[PDB]
Amino acid sequence: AADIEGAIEDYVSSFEEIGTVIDAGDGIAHVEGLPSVMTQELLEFPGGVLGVALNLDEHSVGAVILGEFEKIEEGQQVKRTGEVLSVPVGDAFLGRVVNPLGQPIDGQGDIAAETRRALELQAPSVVQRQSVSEPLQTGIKAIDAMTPIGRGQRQLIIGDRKTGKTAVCVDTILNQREAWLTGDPKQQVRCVYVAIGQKGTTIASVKRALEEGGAMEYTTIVAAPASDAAGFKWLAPYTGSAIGQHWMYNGKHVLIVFDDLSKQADAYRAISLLLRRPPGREAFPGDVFYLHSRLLERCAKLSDELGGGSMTGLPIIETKANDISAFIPTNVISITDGQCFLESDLFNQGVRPAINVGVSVSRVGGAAQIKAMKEVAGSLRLDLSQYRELEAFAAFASDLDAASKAQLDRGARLVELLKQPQYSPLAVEEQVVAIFLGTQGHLDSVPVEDVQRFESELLEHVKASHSDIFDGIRETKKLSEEAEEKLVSVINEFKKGFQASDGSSVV
Amino acid sequence: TAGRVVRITGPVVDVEFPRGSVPELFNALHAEITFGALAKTLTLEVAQHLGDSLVRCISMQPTDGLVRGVEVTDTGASISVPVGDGVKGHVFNALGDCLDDPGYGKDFEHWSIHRKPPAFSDLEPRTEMLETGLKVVDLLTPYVRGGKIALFGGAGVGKTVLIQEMINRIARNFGGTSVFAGVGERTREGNDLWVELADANVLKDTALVFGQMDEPPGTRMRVALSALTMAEFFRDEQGQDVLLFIDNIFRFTQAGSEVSTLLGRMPSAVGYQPTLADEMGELQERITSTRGRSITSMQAVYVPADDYTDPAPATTFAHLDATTELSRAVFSKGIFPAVDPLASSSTILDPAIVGDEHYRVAQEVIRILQRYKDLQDIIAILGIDELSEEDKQLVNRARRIERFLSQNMMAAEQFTGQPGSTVPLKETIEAFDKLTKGEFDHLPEQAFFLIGGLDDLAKKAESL
Amino acid sequence: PAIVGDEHYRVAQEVIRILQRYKDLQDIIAILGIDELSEEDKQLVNRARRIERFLSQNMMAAEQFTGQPGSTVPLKETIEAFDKLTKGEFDHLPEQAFFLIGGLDDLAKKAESL
Amino acid sequence: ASRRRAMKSATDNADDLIKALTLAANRERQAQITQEISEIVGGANAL
Ligand SMILES: Nc1ncnc2c1ncn2[C@@H]1O[C@H](COP(=O)(O)OP(=O)(O)OP(=O)(O)O)[C@@H](O)[C@H]1O
Ligand SMILES: Nc1ncnc2c1ncn2[C@@H]1O[C@H](COP(=O)(O)OP(=O)(O)OP(=O)(O)O)[C@@H](O)[C@H]1O
Ligand SMILES: [Mg+2]
Ligand SMILES: [Mg+2]
Repeated sequence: AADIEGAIEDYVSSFEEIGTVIDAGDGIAHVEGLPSVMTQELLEFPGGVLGVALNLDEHSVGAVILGEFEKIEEGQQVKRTGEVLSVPVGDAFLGRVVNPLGQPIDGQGDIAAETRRALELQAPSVVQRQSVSEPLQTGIKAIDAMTPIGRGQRQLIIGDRKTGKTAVCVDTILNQREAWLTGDPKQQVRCVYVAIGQKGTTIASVKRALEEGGAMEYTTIVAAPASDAAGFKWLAPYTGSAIGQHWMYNGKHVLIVFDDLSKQADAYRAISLLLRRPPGREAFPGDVFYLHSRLLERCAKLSDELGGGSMTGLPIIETKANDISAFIPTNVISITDGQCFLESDLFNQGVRPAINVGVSVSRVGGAAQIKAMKEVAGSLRLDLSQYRELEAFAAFASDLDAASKAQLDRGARLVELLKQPQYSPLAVEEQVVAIFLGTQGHLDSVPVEDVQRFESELLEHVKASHSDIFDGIRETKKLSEEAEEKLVSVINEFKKGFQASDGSSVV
Repeated sequence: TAGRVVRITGPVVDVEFPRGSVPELFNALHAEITFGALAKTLTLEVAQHLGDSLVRCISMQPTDGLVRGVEVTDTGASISVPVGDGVKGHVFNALGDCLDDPGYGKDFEHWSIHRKPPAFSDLEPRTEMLETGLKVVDLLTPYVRGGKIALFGGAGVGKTVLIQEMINRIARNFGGTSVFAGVGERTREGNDLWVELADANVLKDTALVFGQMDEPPGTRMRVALSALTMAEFFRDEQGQDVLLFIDNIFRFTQAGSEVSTLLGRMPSAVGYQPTLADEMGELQERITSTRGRSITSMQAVYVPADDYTDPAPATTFAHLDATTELSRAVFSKGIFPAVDPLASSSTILDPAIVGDEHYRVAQEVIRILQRYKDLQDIIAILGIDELSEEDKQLVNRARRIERFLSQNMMAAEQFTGQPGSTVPLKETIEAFDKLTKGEFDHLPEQAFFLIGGLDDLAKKAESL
Repeated sequence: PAIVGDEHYRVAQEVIRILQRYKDLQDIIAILGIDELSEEDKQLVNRARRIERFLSQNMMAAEQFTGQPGSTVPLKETIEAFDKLTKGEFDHLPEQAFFLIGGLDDLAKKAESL
Repeated sequence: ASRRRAMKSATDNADDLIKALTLAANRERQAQITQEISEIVGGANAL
């Protein structure tokens, strides 16, 4: 009997090695053999498709197939790749569209990846981080004024379908061109736009927008469109996070957009239900919060010991009928450092972007907002929070106090001021001046409907005539009293000659 | 002798030992991941005995790169954490390993993180109020010194801000020692708290333990016990008065649910582990204060999907002396600290403890707010105008009472820019007594937002 | 109508009509107010409340609930009582006159008591 | 005139309440369906 045990041990120790598929369906395969396979190892199947060995049972290895699981069939040989679940990473990924495994799908040549990076590395510890200190200028007046995003922050864009989320993220990516052109790694921002479950046409349009705006010199797209199985839609955000982390730990600043993490949650639900893991709330597994937090928590502002790099997360959550109290939205809110709730009701009324003030907040902002922008925008958020209550109150009150009417007329101009067109990010140099126009009442003399023009035509005018203001804002980062006096002088000078749509004199 | 890994299912590892050397429950086992990119000394904790010398264990570090067949050695003792005055002023992970300097604490006295709670003979109820300087808490949810306190809330209502606020109110001038347990919260907030306590000089008197989000469920559920071991050492051995903040205690049950689904245990009502009550009680029955040595505890509880009927909040309600239930509706009004005056409660709000002047005012305020909640339907459809005159006056002062419960918290300075204010309990009682009697029905309602006091209320009323 | 009669059926169906209408008016009454209703709906609401309270009865085996002894209302007396009620013959009596009262004679006694 | 304005406001508030309650009812309906499916498949997965 014990000699038996001993020779059994000989056999166990005896334990270039090939496994064989014994079961396959709907994206889950089981591979007998591969006694030395690591957990979450990347297994290779003959058709070129790859799987992730999640379960390592005593009899077989349960692998989630990433890609065409229809090519898998019983009896196929499965080969160890020898690499824990990992993606190639390097500077060659800039300007390239790659599926969640780093394989290019843009039709260009291969990618000269510097190395590989495991998708499941721990996020920076409590002692390896530092409070965010420099802003990530989104180029959106509403975000940069009321809910600023700092490098190293996780800001949650959240809203219903067709509510301006991808538009906000693409504007944020585009606005980084002025920083990229500087050539200074301490100011450059490299973007990674992980499209999870989006239509192929949407990703193509995003790439077109990034190319027209020059954003593909520094932006990488990790595309897992709706076509691809739940595997790619599941690990695409982690591929983007690995690509970004490689730059983050090299002392570079990164901006990772996840469009959308709701579609990754659905993909993980599919994978976990196909694995027969009992569902929890809303049919999700108990560890969906783990999925999203493990993900977003790696977006961090590293301490100066680790290079001082950063990775700014802009997850997008597609709520259903403004159900911000749903499971996945609440989870991601509990994970992130703020939320930009793009309301659909404002989105239909032409308020573009439809940022809902009050509910929208940047928890870590304020410390990551330039001095001039903080000075001008301090009153803006409170003013709009009041207005949007006064707007509803006025529609039914017979009459209002002159002060209340003044507040209403100021808010009706502030809202139009924050209204902004698509693919037209504004440098903070123009954002501070634009918010200065409205917050200080210079728009009071301008009719509401024309504010959008009066703003733009002024910004161009200064940019052509009084660029000293913008240069001062760039260099000093504060609207000094001298610059403020010059700016009000230019504002009055412009006003005289600014036409209105109705021809009225705005002076 | 050593065992052998047989099954790996996410953070759960089955290990087969020889015939008689099977380890005890909760024993700490060690395995090795040798893959170069992420090689590490994996720590496992025995959770079940499956027969045939197999034992199923919960991994503390993520189980990636682990290979079937790797030798597993059992330490023969449960997970141990350092204890002593030394742990104060340092940051530890769930396993007692220091972070701000990794060489720290491996020579201190080590305590097993698993223990039975104090005997029933040593327990006695705590009925001493803890003035926090907040009007809502000091009036309607008076906290208990040496008693368990909970801050319930969904995502974004202000639980963490309240925890650091009460660190400002209580810990910053506390005579004894403090402990903070980051369970499933942001590493960003952990770092922020670390720097804040360093700046306030409260760091030297507090031991921080972190099991933050990025860690697997094992550490995310054992970090609470790791911090509670240091708290219990400061309680039983040093005799110091202890504070124990835990943010967030729902993450402990969430990690419990994950490990339960991985261990093969059948799911409970809404997918939680069947032993939710058992594990939750084992944790929070060690946070109790004994007869001669107090351990004040303040636990942020996350309420998923804003559903207060979720089994985790439902179970953790029974283990509290004071509960402060933050609500989304109050938060949307901007009424911070965002407490629901009606859903919150305290076990010392009886007139034998807080006095009848306090109790009568608190009950009148609760009555006014309950009548307001009852009329909410007519308010929503028709408005205040169609109520009876009695109810109209009641609603007009109910709104003012509701707004006056808001306060410019110290921790709010980073958001609002305004400095924070502290209202003594006597002033709160007098102010709310005046409010319920109608002595302030003429001032505008906005004069009560984030005001924190009668004198400052008069100041703001003059301002408007 | 073929089995219980054509007067029984009419009375029962009118009672059901009145009660259904007063279950659709209850929400309006609770939020808007009884005055805001039409005159017909107001009078119907009065009839409906009286009918609900008259359908209650002091049952013999529930004297431990109410104290007072039980009562049996013959079918013919019931169908006439409810025919009178649906036609407003008792719209002047107070609601409490119809509560836990077994028949027309007891209804008169309780009305005189109140 | 005030009655017309107040009734328009009440109608709008009632419509908004209907929309919110319909969203809540749909969420509760989906939650009940999911809970029933969870119970049923938990019972199958035990048997
Ligand atoms: N600021 C804006 N100004 C004008 N049009 C805009 C703006 N933002 C978005 N749009 C337009 O609104 C429509 C939807 O915008 P967008 O793609 O940003 O929505 P979304 O919320 O990302 O939707 P989806 O569910 O498709 O991802 C498109 O026509 C887009 O051009
Ligand atoms: N008193 C306050 N004054 C101003 N802003 C506040 C206040 N309380 C909360 N906030 C805003 O709401 C956010 C809530 O933060 P907090 O982390 O405390 O909330 P929580 O959702 O309950 O916690 P968590 O996400 O950690 O579980 C604050 O960061 C700030 O943005
Ligand atoms: Mg989109
Ligand atoms: Mg928190």
